Amino acid sequence: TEDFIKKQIEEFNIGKRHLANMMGEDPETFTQEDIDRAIAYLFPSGLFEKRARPVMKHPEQIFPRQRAIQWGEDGRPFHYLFYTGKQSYYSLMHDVYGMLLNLEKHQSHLQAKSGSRWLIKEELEEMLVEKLSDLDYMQFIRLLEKLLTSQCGAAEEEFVQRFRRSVTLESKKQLIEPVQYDEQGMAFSKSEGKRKTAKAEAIVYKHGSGRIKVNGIDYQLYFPITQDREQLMFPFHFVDRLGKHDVTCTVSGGGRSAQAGAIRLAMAKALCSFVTEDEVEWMRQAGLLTTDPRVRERKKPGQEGARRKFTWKKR
Amino acid sequence: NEAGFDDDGSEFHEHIFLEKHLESFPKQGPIRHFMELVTCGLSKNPYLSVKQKVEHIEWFRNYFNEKKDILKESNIQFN
Amino acid sequence: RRKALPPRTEKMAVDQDWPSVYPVAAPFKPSAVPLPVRMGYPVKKGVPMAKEGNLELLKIPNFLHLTPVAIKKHCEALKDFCTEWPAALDSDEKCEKHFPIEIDSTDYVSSGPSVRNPRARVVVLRVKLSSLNLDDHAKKKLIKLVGERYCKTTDVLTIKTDRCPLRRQNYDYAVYLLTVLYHESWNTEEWEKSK
Amino acid sequence: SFFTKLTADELWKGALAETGAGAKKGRGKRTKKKKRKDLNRGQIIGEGRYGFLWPGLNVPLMKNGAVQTIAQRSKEEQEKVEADM
Amino acid sequence: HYVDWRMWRDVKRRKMAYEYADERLRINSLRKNTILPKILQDVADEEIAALPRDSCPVRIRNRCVMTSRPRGVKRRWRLSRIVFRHLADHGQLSGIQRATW
Amino acid sequence: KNRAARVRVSKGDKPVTYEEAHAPHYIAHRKGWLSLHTGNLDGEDHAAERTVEDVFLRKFMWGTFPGCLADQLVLKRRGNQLEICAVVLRQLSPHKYYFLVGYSETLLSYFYKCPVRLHLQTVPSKVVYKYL
Amino acid sequence: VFQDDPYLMPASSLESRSFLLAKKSGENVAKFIINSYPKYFQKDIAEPHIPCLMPEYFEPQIKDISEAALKERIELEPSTDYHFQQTGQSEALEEENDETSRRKAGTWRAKNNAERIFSLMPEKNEHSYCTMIRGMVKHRAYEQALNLYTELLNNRLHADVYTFNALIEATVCAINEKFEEKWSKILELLRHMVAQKVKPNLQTFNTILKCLRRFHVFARSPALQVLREMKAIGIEPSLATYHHIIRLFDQPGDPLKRSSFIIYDIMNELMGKRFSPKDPDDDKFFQSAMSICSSLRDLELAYQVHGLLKTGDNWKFIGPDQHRNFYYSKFFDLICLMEQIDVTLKWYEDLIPSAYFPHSQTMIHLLQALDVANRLEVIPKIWKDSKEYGHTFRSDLREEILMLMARDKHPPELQVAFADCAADIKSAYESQPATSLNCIAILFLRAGRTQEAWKMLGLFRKHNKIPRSELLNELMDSAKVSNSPSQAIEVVELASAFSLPICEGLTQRVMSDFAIN
Amino acid sequence: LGISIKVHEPPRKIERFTLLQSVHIYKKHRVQYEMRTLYRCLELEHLTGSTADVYLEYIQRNLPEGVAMEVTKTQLEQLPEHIKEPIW
Amino acid sequence: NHHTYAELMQTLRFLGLYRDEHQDFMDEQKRLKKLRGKEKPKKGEGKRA
RNA sequence: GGACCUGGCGGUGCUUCAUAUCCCUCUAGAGGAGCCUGUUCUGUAAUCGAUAAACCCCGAUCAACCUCACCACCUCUUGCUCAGCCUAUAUACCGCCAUCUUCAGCAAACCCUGAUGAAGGCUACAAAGUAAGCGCAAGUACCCACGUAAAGACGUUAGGUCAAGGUGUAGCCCAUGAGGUGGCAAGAAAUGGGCUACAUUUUCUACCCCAGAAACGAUAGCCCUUAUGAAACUUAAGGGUCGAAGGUGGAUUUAG
Ligand SMILES: [Mg+2]
Ligand SMILES: [Mg+2]
Ligand SMILES: [Mg+2]
Ligand SMILES: [Mg+2]
Ligand SMILES: [Mg+2]
Ligand SMILES: [Mg+2]
Ligand SMILES: [Mg+2]
Repeated sequence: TEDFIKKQIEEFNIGKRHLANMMGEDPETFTQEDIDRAIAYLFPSGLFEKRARPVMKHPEQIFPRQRAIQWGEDGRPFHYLFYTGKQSYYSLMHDVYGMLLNLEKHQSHLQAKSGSRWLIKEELEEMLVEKLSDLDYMQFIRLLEKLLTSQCGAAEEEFVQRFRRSVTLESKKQLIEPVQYDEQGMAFSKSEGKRKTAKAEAIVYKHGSGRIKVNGIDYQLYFPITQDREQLMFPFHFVDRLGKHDVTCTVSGGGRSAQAGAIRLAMAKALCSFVTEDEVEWMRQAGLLTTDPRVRERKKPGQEGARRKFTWKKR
Repeated sequence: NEAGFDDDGSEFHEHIFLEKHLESFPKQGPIRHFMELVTCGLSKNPYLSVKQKVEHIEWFRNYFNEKKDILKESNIQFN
Repeated sequence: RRKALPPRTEKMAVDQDWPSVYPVAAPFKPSAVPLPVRMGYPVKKGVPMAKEGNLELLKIPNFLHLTPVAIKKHCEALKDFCTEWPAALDSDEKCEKHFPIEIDSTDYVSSGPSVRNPRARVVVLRVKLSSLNLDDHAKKKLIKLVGERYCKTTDVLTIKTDRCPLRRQNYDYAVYLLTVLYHESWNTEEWEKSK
Repeated sequence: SFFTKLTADELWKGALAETGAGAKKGRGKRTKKKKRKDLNRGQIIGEGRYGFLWPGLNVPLMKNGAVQTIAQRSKEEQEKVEADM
Repeated sequence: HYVDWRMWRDVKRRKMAYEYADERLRINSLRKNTILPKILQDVADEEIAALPRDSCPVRIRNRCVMTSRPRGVKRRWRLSRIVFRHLADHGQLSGIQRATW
Repeated sequence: KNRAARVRVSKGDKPVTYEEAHAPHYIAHRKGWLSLHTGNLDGEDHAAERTVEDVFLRKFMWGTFPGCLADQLVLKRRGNQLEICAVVLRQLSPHKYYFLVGYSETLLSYFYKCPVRLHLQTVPSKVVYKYL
Repeated sequence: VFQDDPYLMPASSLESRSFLLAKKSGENVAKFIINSYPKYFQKDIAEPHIPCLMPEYFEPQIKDISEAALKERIELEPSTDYHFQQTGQSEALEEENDETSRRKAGTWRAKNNAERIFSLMPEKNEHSYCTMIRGMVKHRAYEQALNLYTELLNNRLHADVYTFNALIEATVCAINEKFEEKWSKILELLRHMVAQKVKPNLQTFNTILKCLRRFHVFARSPALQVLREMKAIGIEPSLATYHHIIRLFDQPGDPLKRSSFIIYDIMNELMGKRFSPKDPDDDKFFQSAMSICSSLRDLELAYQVHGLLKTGDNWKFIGPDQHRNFYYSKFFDLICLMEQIDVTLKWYEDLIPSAYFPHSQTMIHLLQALDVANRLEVIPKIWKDSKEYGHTFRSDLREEILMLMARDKHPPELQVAFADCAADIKSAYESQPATSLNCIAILFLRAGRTQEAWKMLGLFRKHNKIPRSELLNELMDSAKVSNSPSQAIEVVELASAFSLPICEGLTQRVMSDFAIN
Repeated sequence: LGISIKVHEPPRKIERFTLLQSVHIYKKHRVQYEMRTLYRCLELEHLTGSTADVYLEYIQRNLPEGVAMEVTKTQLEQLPEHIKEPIW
Repeated sequence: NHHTYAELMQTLRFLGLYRDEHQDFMDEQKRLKKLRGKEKPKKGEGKRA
């Protein structure tokens, strides 16, 4: 089955040559990302699952790894702990307890001679390819924690850094809108917003009296209901700029509370440009600078609607 | 999509102006109003050929002069 | 009884041009391709299926026939039927000053040898009204006469015609309707004083 | 009403009933049994029920370097192949 | 070989309705008029009730072309909900997929 | 218990192809449509005719060629194209196959009044994807 | 016209033959099942009506009419029904669609009915006499052609080229050493056309040309003169008269191919341009031109027929299968044994691979040309192509290819020669054999493979023939220098046991291998 | 070829209808079938009749088997005849 | 016109060009049904025998 | 008859949970009145099958005439399609599915233990279980990762559908096959589900909710007109007459 791997790698190579030929490029420059672009355009599959695609890659991702033979012709195992079956995991455990034992030896003989994250079990059986369970993995992790606590040298720092990974960003800080200048446009910014099938684009104007215009016409004439008026006063009550903004706005789709919440979100995203950053940090953890995901869900058949069952009699 | 299916080369005015098929009919009254209605009905029908429209026209003429008993009982003269 | 023939995959060399190989839109016989691409939802300890027996490659069309250099070859052989959009007629205001009347057409396609389409016979006529010699009572009469067929905002009279199944026939009909409307716009009738 | 004529294994799954409810509780005497035999072993392509001769299906094409003609056998040759079946 | 008579009689009604189209068209043109007074409409009624049966498209029953079922039919593809589901679950009719929403 | 035209694995003893091993809740996900035509898009006329043509075509092409289809047909469809590409067993003579390809060309092209070119992709056996 | 897929491709021209006849016989029984039920393909769903979609009709719809019934029973046993309804319904036969139509239908009885209509119905006997002389060429009648030309001259009309051309052709058929009779016939026809005031035809030119060129071995001169007489009309000569010209130039032009070049130049004026087709044989002239240029090594006419083959006008390819086979074989043998290795590789890509596989002498020319350029690596694929093509010449092709691998020694880079020897060995013993067995033994001896040499010896030693004496001494050396005298003992005992003359020297080699080794 | 088009996508339509799952009686369980219809237009500007036949041919000789086509030309004309200064 | 389809397949089976497995199976079961001893009555035999 | 194994069961023990859930809790409804649509039954010459969870605006996204498988009467026997059947068997089946299932198991091949018995194979500081495949999970569409949809293995009820369609078993086939008019669908009596209401947060005129006035709801039945149909006896819409009883429903529950 290794000979099949050789044939597949040379077929991938000569197909790379013929893709460079039909695409008119050099076989020395026609690379993997361009290979993906070309084959992705050349065979338009209409499927949603990306594993059901026309795939031509590095064939060692396409083929599973055929395992190394542990014995020669004389039949002796090459690895010392082969006869436990789990040779690689137990070998690694033996080496790690050796590193911990010589580290304890170094601490006793030091008194005598004086962001990142762990792997998962799936990532470990990706690395050391050999199947495990969960309690042995957890025991290995707890051994690593007892490694990481002692006065461990930089070689042992690299050695534990083999099984460390890199976490994502916990970077969710809000986004400032830039102050824009459109034909003597001072104290101006914009944003957008959306809640409950409703799009709204509000403008902030820091030079005006305390009222709101919407599509030119006044927000008292736009809102006869006091709940919506509290909804619009909410951010401006939070930044104490009740009289500093005569503002024009736009909204489209939906009813009273929908357009009110959408305009509130647009004003909240817009007002970051003329405040301190701690203002919108506090506003964000007051709950302002986010989309409310509550869109009403579809009805499911066989029911009254979307949650309620029919009056199923028991008898 | 008009290839071969061509309504036999008729002009637009052979569809619109159908006054050329309405000879033996009166001028001002109820039945000429009925004939204007069926003429303007066949005017706005593009699912029929002009030959078929004149075929329905002659059927109306043949029928309306066929039963002249009640049409002369109708206290108004049909031509 | 039984025979054994290898494909042309080993036979065709490296530098054979693809218009000679894949001219036209293929149902993809995998004898001719030298490209080893697999498609399929693969099994867990296995492979996606290769191109042999690949019905998923048969239902999905390849774009191998449209070789971009062969696209270029067919374009440069198609240089001959061309004309030129004349350079006075590029900015669209000047195109309206030279041609302010637009006639639309309709054509579609269908799966199957039957060709007819019922919605392919309307030719909507679109005239911008500010190019005409319409006087004041005349323009007022044309507005009163058409009614709602004329867009008041950007001054575009739009007249639809589907009373007959031919495009040229309805086009001559809309031209006749404009012709008798611009007959009628001048003429002040007897009751127009009784306004 | 005509287009429900189906494949062969579907006919045998319909009439055989060897995935039905009678197998599991031993719901019959086992002496009542109907086996399954093959219907598609012995009809070659271009086996017409009339005596039809083919240079592409029945008989091989180049008769020592010449084509044969489209023909059809007689009646008693059809009787011979019926008695053979 | 056809076996059945409900399906065959619906095809009978379809073809004899296709014949008797323009005559009933002219009679109902005589019917629905506030002009053209009453007795002409009444002899038109005599005529159209005197027409033979299986001659009006009232009788038309849009049954299936694969199993002849009167009910549970799509008029988009002129067959039953069973056989359309049969060939849809096999995967031949294009565009129709099972809805995952 | 929903049972479609899917495979219900009894033992590891049933050779099954790629097509039969996917249930119709995978069609937009992991499969492909056997025929493809614009008759199901809107707007478009002539739909039920396209369906009866496909059903009669597939049942005819199977019941004519005895066991000479490893899988079902592929009826791609483009106007005046009824393009056949099927997968046949490497059992019989190619002389007889060309006889039958011309036979289906003539009969279909004169019955449904349309240019048809056949294509075949021969397979040595039943194509297998799973022992399911 | 065939598929591209690997299982159904042809590998011989017989395979393509049976493929195409399978296609057309399916088409014929398809049109037979269509006309046996004409009421089944009439429901039309396609709009723009491709006209080949309705069946054809052999029925008469008119009976009480006479001329319409005769035309609708003949031109639409059916000829017998038209003739019987014409004889009993007072329906006069015409001078068109009846004489040659019932002559192709049915040919002494057609002449009998035509003569009864000529003595029974007052038609203008000029065109009827022309069609009667043309039918008399195929009903084997000459004095009727003389009476037809006389009745055409006296029938108050000018004669056609059909009657006089049929007379010239069927009279110069059995021309017993006639060398001036054709010139007298051409001159009398020239006076006849000057009395007829119209140009002479291409039909009479080709007919008199073929009938004069088959009369003597070197009588292509008057045939080429008839080709030039057609060429002096305003239209060009046909390629059929030029084909007869090149054919009579190729038989009697044995010591000099200049007259073959002259008739080839007649064809090059006749078909050496865009094909304006009027010839009955527009392929024989170009095929014979390529055969002359390939049998005389003239690289101008081969290029002429090759450029005229399929690029400019592809009428010059093939009427038969034999036309394509002969043209490809001649040009490929000339390009292989005359040109270098690049053109021979082009021949292997573009005539043997463009048509089907090679012939037996074509494979021998390919093997000799490859032995000139030292290419014995793809001998086995062409050998399988020849054995799939030929049922008798596989044994004569495999050994004649493998002699150069059987006589060249073991190089380190010559393993493909031994593999060709092994594949030809299996294919030549396995298909359906003294020289083949001995050649396989000598080839595997020249291979350099120990098990293969021993297996060829153990196979050939029971083929009722021992090896040759050079092979015997090489085997004795490979035994005695193996410290094992068994094969030397076998060679000596078998060349004494197969009644071969290598007895004393071979037994001395065996005793030297046993005792002196 | 110098045709100067843009690319633009109209919003989708999803036809969703519903059938009975069982055959005799289980009403509360149904089987929905989707029907997704996508939309992809082009605006072809400033070409003559012959050139429109060129590019329309180069589409409709390469038209796939799953997509549709709707052709709507906006043709030109200067003036009707009896419209200059007419009395009928 | 479905009757054309039915009679078309009927002749193609009768000419042996189509292999109609459903009718082969139906004549097999009819063959067994006449082979047992319970076949169709004749025109004129029935309840009145 | 003595002993034992597996499963079921216990108004069987201990412990821990149930997130629309078992209760105490929270909201809105049914059962009380009118009508519509299904079930049993009566009359008639008058359909077929489901009828406990898992059946009831069922099969039906359509029984005034075809839809008529129900019958009376008048007829036909290549009868009509090389026959056909809607004749009895879902207790011969294919095919489609309902509940368990809003799960986590099912499981080919070995090995071991029970003195080599049916059977069992669980202790991570690990005393014999390993393991290919299905499923869950992983994955796909909708607004993403949430959630919804979709899938949901093997078995359970001889579960339902031989009147989606074919089919074995038995029966008719000068009929149980087939062509025509008529009526079968109206209520003795209960009965599941749905709509309307039973008021003052209510009703009406305009306004889409800065007003004013009045301190409710309509079936059926009656007369007329309109829509389609060859035909209004019920189907759909509009005008008018009176408009019944309901004055917020109890054991019992339904859904979130
Ligand atoms: Mg609700
Ligand atoms: Mg389910
Ligand atoms: Mg019955
Ligand atoms: Mg049952
Ligand atoms: Mg899952
Ligand atoms: Mg599910
Ligand atoms: Mg039941």
